Amino acid sequence: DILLTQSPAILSVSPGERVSFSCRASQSIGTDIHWYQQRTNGSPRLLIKYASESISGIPSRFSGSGSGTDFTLSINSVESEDIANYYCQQSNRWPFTFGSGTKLEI
Amino acid sequence: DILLTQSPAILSVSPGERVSFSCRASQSIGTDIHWYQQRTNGSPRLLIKYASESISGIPSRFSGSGSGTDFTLSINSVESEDIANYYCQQSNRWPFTFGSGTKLEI
Amino acid sequence: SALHWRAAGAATVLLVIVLLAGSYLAVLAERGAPGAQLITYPRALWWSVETATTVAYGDLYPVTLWGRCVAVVVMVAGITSFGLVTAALATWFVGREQERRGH
Amino acid sequence: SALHWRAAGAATVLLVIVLLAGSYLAVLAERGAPGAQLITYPRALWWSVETATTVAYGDLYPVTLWGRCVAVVVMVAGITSFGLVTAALATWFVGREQERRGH
Amino acid sequence: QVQLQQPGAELVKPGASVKLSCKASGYTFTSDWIHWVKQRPGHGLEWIGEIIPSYGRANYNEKIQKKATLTADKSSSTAFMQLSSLTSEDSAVYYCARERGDGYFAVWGAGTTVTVSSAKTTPPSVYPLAPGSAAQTNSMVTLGCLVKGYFPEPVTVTWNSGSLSSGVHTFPAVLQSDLYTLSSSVTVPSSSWPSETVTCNVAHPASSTKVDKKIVPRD
Ligand SMILES: CCCCCCCCCO
Ligand SMILES: CCCCCCCCCO
Ligand code: NA
Repeated sequence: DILLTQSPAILSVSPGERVSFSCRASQSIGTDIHWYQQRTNGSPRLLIKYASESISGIPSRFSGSGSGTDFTLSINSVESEDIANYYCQQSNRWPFTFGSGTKLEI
Repeated sequence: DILLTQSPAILSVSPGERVSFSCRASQSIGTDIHWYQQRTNGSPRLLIKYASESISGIPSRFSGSGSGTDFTLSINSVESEDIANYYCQQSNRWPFTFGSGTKLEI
Repeated sequence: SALHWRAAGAATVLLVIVLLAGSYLAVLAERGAPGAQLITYPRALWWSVETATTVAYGDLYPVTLWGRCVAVVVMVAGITSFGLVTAALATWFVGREQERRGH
Repeated sequence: SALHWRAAGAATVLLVIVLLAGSYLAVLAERGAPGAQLITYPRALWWSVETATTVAYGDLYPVTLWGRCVAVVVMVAGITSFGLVTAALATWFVGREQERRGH
Repeated sequence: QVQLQQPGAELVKPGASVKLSCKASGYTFTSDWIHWVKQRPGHGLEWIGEIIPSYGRANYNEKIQKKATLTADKSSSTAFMQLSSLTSEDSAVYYCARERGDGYFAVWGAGTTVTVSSAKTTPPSVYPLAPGSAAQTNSMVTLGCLVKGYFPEPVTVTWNSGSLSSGVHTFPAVLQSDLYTLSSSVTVPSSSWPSETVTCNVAHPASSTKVDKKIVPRD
């Protein structure tokens, strides 16, 4: 079963800066990684599919990159609404698994 | 995305000695590694293609070896004109990536 | 509308149907097997084409019993469809050569 | 210059053209997909030959939708060309056996 | 002949945009790809993107903030990179390189130095550096030229229109009050100067200027 390591567990950044969340897979999984945002008391919201593909309605400040075992979610110019937990999730092998999440702090 | 680690970042050698630059790939990439020399204020110049293949016009003191994850650029008998930064670059998977470079000091 | 061309057309139609059903059913058989990769429909469709043509690159394959049974149906459907196309071509060439010899 | 030999020659020519275009187009479809290996033309030509013969060693394969569509065209072109050669051989053997029986 | 031709420099105000060009010569193939590489001062090579001119499709480094847009004009064999809404983080040398579709960069352009700043373009003043009357000489004499008060980088300093290359150093510029200054040093056999002339040639591409200064003794 594929382990997704998200570290560091907390990222602190100043407003307007670029931030990058890391997701590392215990084995090579192509680009089968998806990224979700969950704000306090909210449901998770898909942000990026297949490592880099945009989702309609998601701000263009969000992008993704990587392939194989190493993946990155990036926000250009963080603002307050981006405060949330961020989760990666793989669909390359059964069962689907989730990373343990990274909190964004400003 | 393939990470190319070049370490050490600086190599110091005495004139006329043999020197070897190391390039290590984060995954196996056959012989799809190419080596470039960049002197101060100069453009990069291809030295070696596909890990070991000579380039016309490059001195025969330059050679390359390795395959898989471990690659070596070698200079037999370093001289002053060899002072430069040396970069490896992979073409095995998209996107092409570069190592962080090794400086030669005499 | 000779018989061999009709059977070629039917074979193509059935093969397309087999690719679609094989894709859907391979995903259904493989989910629940830890480590299985043949578990989303777009790449399952690619795998079914790989399997039917025998151009099996090895990027995807079933690990379960029912996924492998599905695979065997896809293999046999593809191999026999392409053999039937060859047989239709042979018949067409044979008829045309008989006319060319004036038999 | 019988029909089956002509169609074999045409098939060979078209297959070579398909290998060349498939190589070029696979590189065009696959660059921009992180992790893709089918991204330089010499090995793309080798991969197209692998794909057309069905001798798919698994050293190279497309990961994108359009690369896989290109692959399918190469597969079908190769498999049908080789089937057409078989059909031409069958026609030649059939004609020669009819003459040998004096029909 | 030079295979890839790029302008030496471009000055861009913060927030503005600039279109870099790369005119190609030599053998041209439908399998040709033109790549763009960013190098920040004292840093490594960073791949920006690629374009296949015969088809017009471009791909971009996904790991970095997308600031480039690649196009190509097949009629003039020229590839363009539009860099948009720049900050100082975009100041760098931008190289173009040609790859024959086989994975390596066979040839590179000379690079365009892009400076992102609100300061004003200023051509250099070029002054001679000849020894005073009490300096003594040996088998060699050292001369120089002082290139002062220019913006932005770079300047190219040659000696005797490039024919004099042995014995030349050009020092890195220092930046003060939004103006750069450097000097270049040249050493020749003392017997040969001033009988054989010695001139420095200072090109400042951002100002499109090229000035000469003969080094004559203080006599
Ligand atoms: C030959 C078609 C068999 C259909 C497979 C259904 C999957 C059953 C999983 O328990
Ligand atoms: C069947 C031939 C399709 C050609 C593929 C072109 C690549 C388009 C990439 O967006
Ligand atoms: Na086969």
